[PDB]
Amino acid sequence: KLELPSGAGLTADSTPLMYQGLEVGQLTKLDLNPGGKVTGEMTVDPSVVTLLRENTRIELRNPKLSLSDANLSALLTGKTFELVPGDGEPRKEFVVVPGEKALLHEPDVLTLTLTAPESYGIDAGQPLILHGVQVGQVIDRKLTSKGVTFTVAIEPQHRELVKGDSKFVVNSRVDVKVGLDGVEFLGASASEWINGGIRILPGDKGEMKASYPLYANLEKALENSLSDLPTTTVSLSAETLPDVQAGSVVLYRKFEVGEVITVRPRANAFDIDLHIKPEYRNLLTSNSVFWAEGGAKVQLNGSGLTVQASPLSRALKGAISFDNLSGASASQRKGDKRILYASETAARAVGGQITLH
Amino acid sequence: KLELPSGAGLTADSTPLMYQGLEVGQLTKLDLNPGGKVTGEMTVDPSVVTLLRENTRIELRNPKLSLSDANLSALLTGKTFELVPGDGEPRKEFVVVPGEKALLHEPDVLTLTLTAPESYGIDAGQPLILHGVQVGQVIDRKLTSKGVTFTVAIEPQHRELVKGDSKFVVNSRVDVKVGLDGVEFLGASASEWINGGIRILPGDKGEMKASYPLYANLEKALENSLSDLPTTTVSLSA
Repeated sequence: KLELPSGAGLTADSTPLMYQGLEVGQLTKLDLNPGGKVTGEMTVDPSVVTLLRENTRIELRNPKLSLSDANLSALLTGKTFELVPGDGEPRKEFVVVPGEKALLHEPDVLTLTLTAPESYGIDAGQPLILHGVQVGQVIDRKLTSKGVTFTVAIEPQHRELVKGDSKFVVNSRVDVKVGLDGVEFLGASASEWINGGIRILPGDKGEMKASYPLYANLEKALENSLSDLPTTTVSLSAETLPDVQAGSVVLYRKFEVGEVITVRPRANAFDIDLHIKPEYRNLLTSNSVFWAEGGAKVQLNGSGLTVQASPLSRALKGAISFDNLSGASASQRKGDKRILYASETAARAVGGQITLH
Repeated sequence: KLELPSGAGLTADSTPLMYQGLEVGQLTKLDLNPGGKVTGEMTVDPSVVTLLRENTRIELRNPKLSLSDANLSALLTGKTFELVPGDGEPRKEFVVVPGEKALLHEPDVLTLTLTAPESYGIDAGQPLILHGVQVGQVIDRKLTSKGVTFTVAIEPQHRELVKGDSKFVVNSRVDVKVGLDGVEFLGASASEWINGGIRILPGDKGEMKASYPLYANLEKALENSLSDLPTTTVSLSA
């Protein structure tokens, strides 16, 4: 006896049970029980009755379009029951599921509910890719009020390899960043783009938690930034600086680590929010002063005219530097927070304050 | 008894009534009543007569082209009546609508007339997208003297999620802005461009007003600028 999903392409005496490509059984009855429950039953070969066991699954195969092998026999038959055996106690009734849901009902499977703020163009049947090779499959996609929650499955052979710590990257969208020295193509290959799906960045050791986030691209998984707006580490004030609206780099001893994420104008002085990396927050303390500069500063000193070997951020939107020093505590004792100075020498002006008349 | 839109691919004794993929009924009569009114009638299985109720809809399915499942049985049958049940008082006559208009006649549906200054290349059957997933469908497009007025529908499952305040963004046009530090692709993805349609930017709380505007791209919905020319705040002389 079978519990069919829907008797769509199934025939009362003409749908076979394939096993190793050979016809084993025959769907001999097809009913519509009340409640919208299509059930049928099947006569199998007595040689194969030993194979019908507890872990044995019967799933229907679609007449899928083969671009490599143009066969008319596959298109003429239609729907087809495929037998895959298992082990255990011999049973005599089965539950058939559709083609996309079939991976969930393997005897071993790894099912993960992974959340996302958007579908990102991921369909229900996209492949799931580790190291270029397909290791699993997305099963279904359900939209909630918070966002999109996917349900993915991992095949039993690859089950050992994810090891509970992993990152999940979308492969459904292309992304091109252009620059003079920075040229990169993120998110896909053209053959991978038409398949699409979710990429695993596998880790070393974990506990396999229930829910995972789905990162939008590759660098947001390495930054561990599921949200679009990063955490504001330090807040500044500045009267008039042409530096940046958002996206210049935080310099340290003229070196590019950090980012300016939020400014707001005010009638007197800006309010500026900075991002620095979590491995990197030890490099600044209470005794730290901030100063900003804007654009290509061509020095005239002697013969040299040195153009700023700059990130192209600074060429468009002027960067911000900082450094630690000795007596920067007294500048922070006054005022609510640090102040972003307009020049390097103005930020160095610390110490005892005299008055000339 | 059925009130058919037009007896185009329908056959006097060969058009079936599918339910759960199984043949239930059979279109047994097909007439052209005067006034240009095609009506027919159907003999259904007595097991399924309990399912024919007030909210029960009967709509015809086109033999749609399946790229994933190349089946010859779907192309050989043609038009096909699909039964979707409902609840209520048992009725014995129905009204069949075409395939695009079928979403309006669900027992619960959210129908919005949204205006636009241009069609923006939106066809009558484009999908309607929230958060990447299709939540509804455009029904029909009517051109007026002021502009284009669309009529969209939202499925009952997603009806709770729009919450009366939303923005409606076209996905039918691509837009590329180039710059040294500003590089962005607006309006579509290449898979979303061939589907096209209207994107929802959902809000928190509202009253679900009758008419909405259709913004041309994403930033004009965030700027809340339906018109091309913004308001002149201050005037100067130089």
